[PDB]
Amino acid sequence: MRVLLIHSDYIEYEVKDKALKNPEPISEDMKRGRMEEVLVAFISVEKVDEKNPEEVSLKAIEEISKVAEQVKAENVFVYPFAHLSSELAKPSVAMDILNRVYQGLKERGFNVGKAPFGYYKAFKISCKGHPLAELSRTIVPEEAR
Amino acid sequence: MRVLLIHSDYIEYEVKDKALKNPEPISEDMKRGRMEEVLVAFISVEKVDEKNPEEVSLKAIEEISKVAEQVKAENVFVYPFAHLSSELAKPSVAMDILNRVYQGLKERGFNVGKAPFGYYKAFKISCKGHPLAELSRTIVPEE
Ligand SMILES: C[C@@H](O)[C@H](N)C(=O)N[C@H]1[C@@H](O)[C@H](n2cnc3c(N)ncnc32)O[C@@H]1CO
Ligand SMILES: C[C@@H](O)[C@H](N)C(=O)N[C@H]1[C@@H](O)[C@H](n2cnc3c(N)ncnc32)O[C@@H]1CO
Repeated sequence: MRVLLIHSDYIEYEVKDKALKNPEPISEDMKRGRMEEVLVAFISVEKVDEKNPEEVSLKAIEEISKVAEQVKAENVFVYPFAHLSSELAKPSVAMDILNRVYQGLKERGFNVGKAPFGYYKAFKISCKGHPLAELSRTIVPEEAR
Repeated sequence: MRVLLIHSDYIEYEVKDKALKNPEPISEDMKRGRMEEVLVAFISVEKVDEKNPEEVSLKAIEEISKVAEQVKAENVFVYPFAHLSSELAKPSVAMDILNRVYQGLKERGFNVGKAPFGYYKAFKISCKGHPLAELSRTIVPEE
């Protein structure tokens, strides 16, 4: 799994078209979404992650949470961003892992938002540009490294 | 080298303060910048790139140019983005490679912009969200 964390003044997205044959079911009101003063977590679930979804998800939850604490971000946004990596996990597994991370961040106490899975999405972001406002994290099963 | 390509309506940046002891010298006008209808190339020069700056630079220019062609963009913006990777190349080397890529793209005939090297920078971007609007590239020179 590759994660790109961006501490932002806001994140806004717009669904444009389906990117998969069967994307995550959503309502019309979800075709556009937005969150303020947020740590945006762009995530690409990799093939290697398929070896242990739970382990990877738990590690992602920990790493994202640690950065949110550091920058004092009360809001976190899980953004499916497949093309952050070249070797992708199959969609069904990617969705599963992203759901687990969302659930975990929620359980940690953060106000969590997310963008629909399986779509081509336009987005607008404004990175605060502070010391820890741009960070990347590589998370893989312990057996895979 | 790790490259994140974002086809965008615009890219705007604001230099905060230096993030290294000796950043690229800049004039007041270079502290801010904007480009529209542009393929933004966020680049992190990796330690592995130090082995062959010329090779990695040439491949990067080729890959970026190919994507620009695919998305039909004429504007390209080189954005130093160290945090796309964990194993960073030495700054002197990073700056040289970013400049080589910047110039290589200009040589292809593109309208190219670049943000200053060595600073903490705030930025705003708006991704088109069409197919190929978001692509990444891992360029590693074996020789
Ligand atoms: C396309 C671009 O604008 C948009 N932002 C997009 O990336 N869409 C992805 C994710 O929503 C999801 N998806 C599929 N596989 C994965 C994966 N391995 N990891 C994360 N997401 C995935 O399905 C879409 C196509 O890959
Ligand atoms: C900080 C963040 O907001 C800003 N956007 C930033 O990344 N600033 C980087 C690059 O401009 C440059 N830099 C240093 N090493 C590298 C490298 N290996 N590759 C690319 N750039 C580098 O030096 C600055 C501090 O690392």
